[PDB]
Amino acid sequence: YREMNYRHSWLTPFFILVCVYSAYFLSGNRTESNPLHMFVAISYQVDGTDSYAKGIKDLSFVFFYMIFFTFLREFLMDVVIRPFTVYLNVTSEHRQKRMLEQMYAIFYCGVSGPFGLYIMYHSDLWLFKTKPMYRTYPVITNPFLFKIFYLGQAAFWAQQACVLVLQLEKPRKDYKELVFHHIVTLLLIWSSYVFHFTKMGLAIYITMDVSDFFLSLSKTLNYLNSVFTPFVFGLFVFFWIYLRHVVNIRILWSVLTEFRHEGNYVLNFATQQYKCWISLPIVFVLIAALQLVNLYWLFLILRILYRLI
Amino acid sequence: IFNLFRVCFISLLLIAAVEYFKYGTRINYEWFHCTPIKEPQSGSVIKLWARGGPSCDKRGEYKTIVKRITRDYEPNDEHLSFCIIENDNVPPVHYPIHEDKGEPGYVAYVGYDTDSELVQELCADSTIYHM
Amino acid sequence: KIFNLFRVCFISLLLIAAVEYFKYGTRINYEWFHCTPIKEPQSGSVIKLWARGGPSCDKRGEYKTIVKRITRDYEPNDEHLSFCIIENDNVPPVHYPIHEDKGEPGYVAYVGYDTDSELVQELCADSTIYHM
Amino acid sequence: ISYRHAWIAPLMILIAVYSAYFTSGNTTKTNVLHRFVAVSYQIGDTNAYGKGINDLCFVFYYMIFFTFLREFLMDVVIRPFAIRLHVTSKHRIKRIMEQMYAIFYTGVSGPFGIYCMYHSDLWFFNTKAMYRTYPDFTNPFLFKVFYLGQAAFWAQQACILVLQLEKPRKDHNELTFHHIVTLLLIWSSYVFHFTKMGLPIYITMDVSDFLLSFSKTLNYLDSGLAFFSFAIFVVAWIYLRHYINLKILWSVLTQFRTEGNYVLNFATQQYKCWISLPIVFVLIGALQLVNLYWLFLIFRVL
Ligand SMILES: CCCCCCCCCCCCCCCCCC(=O)OC[C@H](COP(=O)(O)OCCN)OC(=O)CCCCCCCCCCCCCCCCC
Ligand SMILES: CCCCCCCCCCCCCCCCCC(=O)OC[C@H](COP(=O)(O)OCCN)OC(=O)CCCCCCCCCCCCCCCCC
Ligand SMILES: CCCCCCCCCCCCCCCCCC(=O)OC[C@H](COP(=O)(O)OCCN)OC(=O)CCCCCCCCCCCCCCCCC
Ligand SMILES: CCCCCCCCCCCCCCCCCC(=O)OC[C@H](COP(=O)(O)OCCN)OC(=O)CCCCCCCCCCCCCCCCC
Ligand SMILES: CCCC[C@@H](C)[C@@H](OC(=O)C[C@@H](CC(=O)O)C(=O)O)[C@H](C[C@@H](C)C[C@@H](O)CCCC[C@H](O)C[C@@H](O)[C@H](C)N)OC(=O)C[C@H](CC(=O)O)C(=O)O
Ligand SMILES: CCCC[C@H](C)[C@H](OC(=O)C[C@H](CC(=O)O)C(=O)O)[C@@H](C[C@@H](C)C[C@@H](O)CCCC[C@H](O)C[C@@H](O)[C@H](C)N)OC(=O)C[C@@H](CC(=O)O)C(=O)O
Ligand SMILES: [N+]
Ligand SMILES: [N+]
Repeated sequence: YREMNYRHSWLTPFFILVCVYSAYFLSGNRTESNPLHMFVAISYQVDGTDSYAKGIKDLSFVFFYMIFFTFLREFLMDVVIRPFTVYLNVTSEHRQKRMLEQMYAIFYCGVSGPFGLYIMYHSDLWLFKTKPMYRTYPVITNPFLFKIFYLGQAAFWAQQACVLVLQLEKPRKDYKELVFHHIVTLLLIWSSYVFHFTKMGLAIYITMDVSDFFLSLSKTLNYLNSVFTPFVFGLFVFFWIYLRHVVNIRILWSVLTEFRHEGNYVLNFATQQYKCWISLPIVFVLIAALQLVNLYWLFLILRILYRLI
Repeated sequence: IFNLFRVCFISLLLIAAVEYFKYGTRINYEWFHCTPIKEPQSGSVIKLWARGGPSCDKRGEYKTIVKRITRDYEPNDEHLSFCIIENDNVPPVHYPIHEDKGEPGYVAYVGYDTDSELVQELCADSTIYHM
Repeated sequence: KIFNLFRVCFISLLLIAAVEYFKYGTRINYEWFHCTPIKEPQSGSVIKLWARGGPSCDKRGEYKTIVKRITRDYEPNDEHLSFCIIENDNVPPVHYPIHEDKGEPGYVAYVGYDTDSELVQELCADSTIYHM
Repeated sequence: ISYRHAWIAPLMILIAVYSAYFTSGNTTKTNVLHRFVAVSYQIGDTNAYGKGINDLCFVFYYMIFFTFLREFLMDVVIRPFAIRLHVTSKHRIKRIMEQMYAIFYTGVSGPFGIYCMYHSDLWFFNTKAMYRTYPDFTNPFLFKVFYLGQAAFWAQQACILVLQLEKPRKDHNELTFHHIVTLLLIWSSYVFHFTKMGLPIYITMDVSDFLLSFSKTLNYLDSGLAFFSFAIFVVAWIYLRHYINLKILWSVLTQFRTEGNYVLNFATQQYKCWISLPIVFVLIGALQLVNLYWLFLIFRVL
């Protein structure tokens, strides 16, 4: 019993997840009155339309899906990702360990990436349109799939930050900057969701997801010692520039100008409208720190490109 | 594992603090948006109202007026006698960005017991409350 | 040793400030501690609202509780308000007794939205209506 | 010379503050130094003083003043007097220094306390005046000065204890608890009113400590008056810290609810209600139990 739990660390999260889900489905209620709905699914809904509000039960959804994502990551890595790496015949233990995380990130960013593209397509934010994120501010009520995306991503990033907090592996070289990146993920997601800046963070979710997907594909192919790595790395660097820099600079420029001139700009605490002259510096700082981190990583990628050319 | 508990506690404290900040700002928006004005007439009677931006609607003016009336004056020391007059000519939200503003939506005259005769004539036909 | 003294002084100052703020909040927000709002709905949005409490729930506490409930439970931004506060001049400001037989409240208010503002206007009985 | 005269710097600070305050002709509430030098909040010309933040500045400034007094007394008179009594042991000299400083402080405070009571309706430790005037928003000039000075002295003692300038002490255990409970009691019985109620406890503790320190000093000198001094001390102890404290506890039990008004009223800052009676009762019962423990120590010694 405990011997399996010592190595198969996903057994306890699997048990918790399966017991919670089985109890929720066996109860037969499947409504907001069911207090397992507070954890299993998104609770606050505005009447019958696909508009979902915010509240305390959104934190418990994050808490439960943190365990969900711990289970998913550990399960995939031990039974699916690791035998797949073994089938690739990797002769280095460290390279295999790195490939484990790289393929997990590939899966997460190839699932949530297209997820972000799909939810954006069903909105007015297609092709990272600058106007929509400030037209309807404050976005008090979130759409169904939109809120699911935000809540699941928040739970996943909180889970990753917690795992990083329980330092078990040796601190890698970018641990000084990756801890800052995790901190800024949690801060940005929690501030954008709580302070009704939820439409605007999708355009930053999507660039993140796509760039990370191609970044993890590049590391996976290099660790695999594949021959098709230069083409994939070129696609990665092109899309990295376009998304994390061109689109991010467009978003920052909208924060500079389109934050004021477009949409309601007068501060109103009564209506929970925070889009004013005070939130503009806060938002610009919170996104300019991100742009500085992305610029430092662009410098690293440029150094790599110069070395390999 | 104590680092995990500390990080989770700090994150939950930050979330709760920001939620309480939002709740208090929504509840007490008249403090941030409406600036009370006390224009004394004679004795303890003051012509009291508030001014601010568009966020200082009639609700904000009324809340600021009530807060000032029940705070600056102590009924236990002496029973109050005030009134609140509504400006029907303006919409519930009328204050512009410009510093000129306009006629306030809510105007209150609040005085003590010995000044009740002054506030009664100042309120004219408006209902006079006791506190 | 100096750091320990600074920490002890800071803890003592925090205790003093917390107790002073507790006193200030209790004095300013005594209507929350002593007065419990009572709502008697009469329509979709019209509710007859007053407060109940002990002798410390004076007319000032009743008025503060009524105004607080009207301005918190109703959102004029979503829909413009219409209410009126009616004095019960037959009772003193300290009318409320300690026992449960409180009696007629000193302050009673009818508050509702503008779609049913006719009911509020007819319930006020010539009292001035404070649109919000 | 400040290294071996610990009172040079406090004296310089005190004299600078006093000279700056006195040289200016304002010498009233408008002066900035009135926050520290003297009691600030006064309602008109009446002999009644309110409460406020400036009292904390007074507490800190007279904490510095009592630091100066504690160092200067020992450095100028107490230590030379101890040397004059042919005392040579380091422990004996050091303990006699603190005991004689306590003698002087208590013989200044306790008589001041009884004088302040004699000018009020609290004479003979009457429990009716405890709660009849509650809440006591304003207290007389002497009543507030005595309270704030005692608070400043006890805060200075607590700061000295925390500073652990001479850490090894065998009395540290109970003395630290006494200092903490004294600071808590003074601060609570000042901010939450009950200022009239804390004076009798003030007087009992001050007089009992005065006689205790007198008996202790006589014992250290090994004089023939030690037994008589200890006898009068124990008589005053059972009269003040036990009889009067039990009378005060009985007042908290049965007279706390009757006298004055018992209904809670946060609007008038009148906290004498049914959720404050347990707090005031336990906060004095703990002190009474510690006094009973010290009485057990006295009986073991006697
Ligand atoms: C590596 C990433 C992948 C990890 C996630 C994979 C999830 C697979 C499914 C897991 C099991 C959960 C299934 C649903 C159980 C709860 C059922 C329930 O109560 O109803 C569905 C619930 C609410 O939906 P509904 O009922 O339609 O609400 C309206 C009410 N009539 O529905 C919900 O609230 C569902 C909440 C799901 C939250 C997902 C969190 C992560 C989000 C990002 C990745 C998910 C992308 C999946 C593909 C999307 C393609 C468009
Ligand atoms: C590495 C660390 C990992 C930590 C994990 C979390 C990481 C960050 C994840 C991001 C999560 C974002 C969402 C968090 C909660 C947001 C709640 C919210 O937005 O509430 C808004 C609500 C007002 O609702 P709204 O519709 O805006 O207005 C209605 C009236 N017009 O406001 C309200 O008044 C609703 C009530 C809000 C109460 C919030 C309390 C927060 C603290 C709770 C402490 C206890 C938590 C218990 C569960 C967890 C622990 C077991
Ligand atoms: C470094 C030098 C300069 C230092 C400057 C100050 C720095 C620290 C600032 C702390 C701020 C918090 C304390 C003051 C808050 C504001 C209080 C105020 O404005 O006054 C309220 C009250 C008097 O008003 P009240 O009588 O209640 O109401 C009248 C009704 N119209 O006010 C009061 O009752 C205030 C009473 C304060 C002092 C009372 C305690 C005296 C004894 C202290 C003993 C030592 C400390 C003990 C600590 C606990 C034990 C460890
Ligand atoms: C061992 C000591 C233990 C003492 C136990 C009791 C604690 C008392 C507090 C410590 C000493 C306090 C000093 C005097 C009080 C200072 C506060 C004050 O307001 O002082 C009065 C004076 C200005 O007075 P004003 O307010 O203008 O008018 C009052 C009448 N309407 O303000 C001033 O500027 C006065 C400055 C000169 C004060 C001279 C001292 C007067 C006597 C005080 C009692 C004795 C304390 C010292 C004993 C030393 C014995 C050697
Ligand atoms: C051979 C003589 C020894 C006598 C000592 C055993 C005794 O002394 C006597 O009681 C006197 C004597 C008279 C007589 O002739 O009758 C007698 O009764 O024995 C003394 C203990 C008692 C005084 C008991 C007290 O402690 C308890 C009361 C504490 C109350 C709080 O403290 C209050 C304040 O503090 C607070 C800050 N507000 O023991 C000592 O502690 C002294 C020795 C001396 C030494 O040996 O050098 C030491 O430790 O230094
Ligand atoms: C331990 C790093 C190994 C990564 C890859 C194996 C490979 O990195 C190396 O190659 C190692 C290299 C050694 C060298 O070769 O010189 C070196 O590190 O210096 C990669 C280079 C880039 C990925 C540069 C990275 O490091 C920095 C990335 C920063 C982004 C942030 O993390 C974002 C996240 O934080 C957040 C969660 N969103 O892609 C290639 O280069 C493959 C080649 C193969 C070829 O040449 O044949 C190609 O396809 O072009
Ligand atoms: N303000
Ligand atoms: N209450």
